[PDB]
Amino acid sequence: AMAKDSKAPVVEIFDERDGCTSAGSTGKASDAGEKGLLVKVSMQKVGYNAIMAKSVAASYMNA
Amino acid sequence: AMAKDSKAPVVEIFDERDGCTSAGSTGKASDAGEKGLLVKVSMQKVGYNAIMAKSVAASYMNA
Amino acid sequence: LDAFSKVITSADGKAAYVGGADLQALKKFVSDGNKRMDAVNAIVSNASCIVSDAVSGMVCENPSLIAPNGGVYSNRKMAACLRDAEIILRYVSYSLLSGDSSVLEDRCLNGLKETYSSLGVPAAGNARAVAIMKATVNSFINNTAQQKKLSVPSGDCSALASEAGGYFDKVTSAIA
Amino acid sequence: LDAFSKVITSADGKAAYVGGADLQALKKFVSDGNKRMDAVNAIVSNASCIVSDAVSGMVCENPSLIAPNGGVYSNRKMAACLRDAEIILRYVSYSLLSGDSSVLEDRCLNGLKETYSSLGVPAAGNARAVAIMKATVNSFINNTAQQKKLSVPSGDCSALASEAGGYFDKVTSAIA
Ligand SMILES: */C=C\C1=C(C)C(=O)N/C1=C\c1[nH]c(/C=C2\N=C(C[C@H]3NC(=O)C(C(*)=C)=C3C)C(C)=C2CCC(=O)O)c(CCC(=O)O)c1C
Ligand SMILES: */C=C\C1=C(C)C(=O)N/C1=C\c1[nH]c(/C=C2\N=C(C[C@H]3NC(=O)C(C(*)=C)=C3C)C(C)=C2CCC(=O)O)c(CCC(=O)O)c1C
Ligand SMILES: *[C@@H](C)[C@H]1/C(=C/c2[nH]c(/C=C3N=C(/C=C4\NC(=O)C(CC)=C4C)C(C)=C\3CCC(=O)O)c(CCC(=O)O)c2C)NC(=O)[C@@H]1C
Ligand SMILES: *[C@@H](C)[C@H]1/C(=C/c2[nH]c(/C=C3N=C(/C=C4\NC(=O)C(CC)=C4C)C(C)=C\3CCC(=O)O)c(CCC(=O)O)c2C)NC(=O)[C@@H]1C
Ligand SMILES: *[C@@H](C)[C@H]1/C(=C/c2[nH]c(/C=C3N=C(/C=C4\NC(=O)C(CC)=C4C)C(C)=C\3CCC(=O)O)c(CCC(=O)O)c2C)NC(=O)[C@@H]1C
Ligand SMILES: *[C@@H](C)[C@H]1/C(=C/c2[nH]c(/C=C3N=C(/C=C4\NC(=O)C(CC)=C4C)C(C)=C\3CCC(=O)O)c(CCC(=O)O)c2C)NC(=O)[C@@H]1C
Ligand SMILES: *[C@H](C)[C@H]1/C(=C/c2[nH]c(/C=C3N=C(/C=C4\NC(=O)C(CC)=C4C)C(C)=C\3CCC(=O)O)c(CCC(=O)O)c2C)NC(=O)[C@@H]1C
Ligand SMILES: *[C@H](C)[C@H]1/C(=C/c2[nH]c(/C=C3N=C(/C=C4\NC(=O)C(CC)=C4C)C(C)=C\3CCC(=O)O)c(CCC(=O)O)c2C)NC(=O)[C@@H]1C
Repeated sequence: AMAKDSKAPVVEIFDERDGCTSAGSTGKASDAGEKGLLVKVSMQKVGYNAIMAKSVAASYMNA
Repeated sequence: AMAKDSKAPVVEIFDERDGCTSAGSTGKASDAGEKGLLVKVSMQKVGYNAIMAKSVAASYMNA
Repeated sequence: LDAFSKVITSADGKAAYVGGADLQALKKFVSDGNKRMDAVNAIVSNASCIVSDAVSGMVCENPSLIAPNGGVYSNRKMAACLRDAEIILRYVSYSLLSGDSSVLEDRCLNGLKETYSSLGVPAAGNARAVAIMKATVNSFINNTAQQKKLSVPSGDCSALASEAGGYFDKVTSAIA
Repeated sequence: LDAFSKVITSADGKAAYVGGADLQALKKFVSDGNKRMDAVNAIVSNASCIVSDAVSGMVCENPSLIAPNGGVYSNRKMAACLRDAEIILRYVSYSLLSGDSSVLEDRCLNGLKETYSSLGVPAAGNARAVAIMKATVNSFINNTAQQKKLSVPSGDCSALASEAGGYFDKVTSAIA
């Protein structure tokens, strides 16, 4: 059966081949043969977004 | 002289008068006389946003 | 494949980081391995756009959903709907990353029709939101959206766009 | 405004939460207290929209900025510019919350012209990004933007809108 924890796989694609790096750019995995490239996946709870909920309610008729 | 830490005051406005609350809706301050209303202010580092930087470079000609 | 299975089963927020030889192997065993990374990015980097536009279009085509006691009347129900749209969108993105829909079907879809039935979540609006996400994802994968663009080497991603559309079709069938 | 000055001076991520009697007092101490809360929300709840549209407009009006050796050439420089635009916008939003510009002037603007001059950050592009943010914020405070709307009690906010524009003018004057 489906989960009930409001969690979904958060996929993040990294392409730093232009050379711009930050602390998170090293140490997370080997880069051998795929310099600058990484796929990150983690399970995160998807929270309510009051600001977006209010915005849709007020703005939905504007494409 | 100006700071150099890339930090800015993050102002958050809360209006939960419709009755929908969450863990963060209590114990942050007394609500005496201003039920469901709160202003929050903190200093936070404004980080680089690679996704938005790439989006603007590719999309800036589209209003 | 075991790296993702570990962090998905634990569901504790620990991340799998796939680079180097692990990444070369990931792409080797799926079709269009590099283009698939771009297609996945085209979805996840636009998640908030996709979700807000789909739920907004669902309501503007059927404003009864936001009338009093409607499906998304009040901020709490609207927020839960936007949350659901993103939950679905992200399981589709993971399906496109992995090349199969098993986690989407097992963790997200299995029993979802019954859950929505009991809650009174209207399946017509639900299907329409999914259909708009499907069409929006299609444009982004093909880089044919009106405003937001993705810069990638020129070529044809029709196959990945069809595969993504098929994962959305699995959602539509589960939503009934 | 001593609670705000505390966490601004400390600049450590500590938050000031203002509710109840403190919030009633804050709203009477500033002018147009309740409208000012709405005007501030019109800025901060649209921060990403405001910043992305202003920097995009700066570039679409001068694409040399994104050519090699231009002010926002490469993702690194474009990202630093988007960062600065949000920094500036957020100090403007805090000025509108508090009803004065002291923190904006002292912590954000003092010496900023010399910083940009030493780096060669182009003043014309910078001024235009600020100008577009000013115009965008003006529409959001007055709820006259074409797509994103704010639902608030009907009334006039032109005093707050003028004040916000004045804070942008101090930015424009500072970066010359
Ligand atoms: C974040 C939004 C988008 C940006 C930025 C961008 O460049 N493209 C964006 C979205 C996008 N939308 C669609 C397709 C549809 N959006 C719909 C909702 C919209 N239409 C309405 O009538 C209302 C209510 C007034 C809305 C909020 C609808 C209905 C569609 C069509 C769905 C369908 O075909 O059945 C796309 C895909 C098409 C395109 O490339 O323009 C994108 C990319
Ligand atoms: C997040 C964006 C917005 C939503 C959603 C919305 O409802 N309004 C939004 C933005 C907004 N922009 C402006 C004004 C300007 N935007 C500009 C940039 C745009 N124009 C271009 O020529 C290009 C490049 C092709 C762009 C990316 C510009 C130049 C302006 C005008 C600035 C000026 O007046 O000097 C506003 C304010 C006007 C309005 O309400 O429409 C908003 C609200
Ligand atoms: C219901 C699910 C709706 C919703 C709520 C929601 N609120 C927050 C976060 C915060 N809410 C407040 C508000 C208050 N805190 C107080 O102490 C008081 C009284 C004085 C109020 C009015 C605050 C301060 C926060 C932030 C908490 C913090 O900074 O630590 C969230 C986010 C999660 C959380 O609980 O922190 C959510 C989801 N959101 C919706 O979309 C529904 C419409
Ligand atoms: C330069 C300022 C540009 C920029 C960089 C930037 N990157 C991140 C975050 C991450 N980058 C990676 C990429 C890798 N990590 C690795 O080990 C490898 C080699 C195999 C790669 C390719 C990852 C995984 C992250 C996320 C880190 C995490 O999961 O914790 C950031 C965010 C801040 C940070 O340092 O984590 C930034 C700012 N961003 C820009 O806008 C510039 C274009
Ligand atoms: C449909 C999605 C669109 C499209 C894509 C397209 N991409 C390529 C080539 C490459 N894409 C990447 C991207 C990545 N590889 C990674 O490992 C990661 C991180 C996880 C990313 C982001 C790479 C490396 C390539 C190879 C070429 C290069 O080095 O840049 C192509 C070219 C064909 C191919 O299969 O290589 C195409 C066509 N193009 C479009 O026009 C669509 C909108
Ligand atoms: C210009 C910004 C626009 C506008 C604003 C406007 N607002 C009100 C009235 C109120 N606004 C609030 C909002 C808050 N108070 C808080 O403490 C918080 C959290 C920090 C918020 C979000 C409140 C409480 C009121 C009072 C009425 C009510 O209870 O709802 C008015 C009415 C006049 C007045 O001064 O009260 C106006 C005009 N209206 C527009 O049309 C502009 C686009
Ligand atoms: C949005 C297009 C539509 C909509 C959505 C809506 N959904 C709910 C409530 C729930 N949604 C789920 C879905 C999941 N939970 C999970 O953990 C997962 C997988 C990881 C999924 C897919 C569940 C379980 C619920 C019930 C529990 C909960 O509220 O979180 C609501 C709230 C319904 C209510 O009346 O309380 C809404 C509004 N509603 C629409 O009208 C759209 C068609
Ligand atoms: C965007 C509209 C324009 C632009 C911006 C840009 N800025 C920098 C570099 C810096 N910006 C600042 C500004 C601040 N730092 C702070 O801490 C604060 C207050 C809290 C402010 C206002 C500083 C100090 C720098 C230098 C240090 C740093 O980079 O962080 C750059 C990078 C310049 C370079 O050549 O490396 C850019 C690109 N550039 C444009 O072209 C637009 C007009």
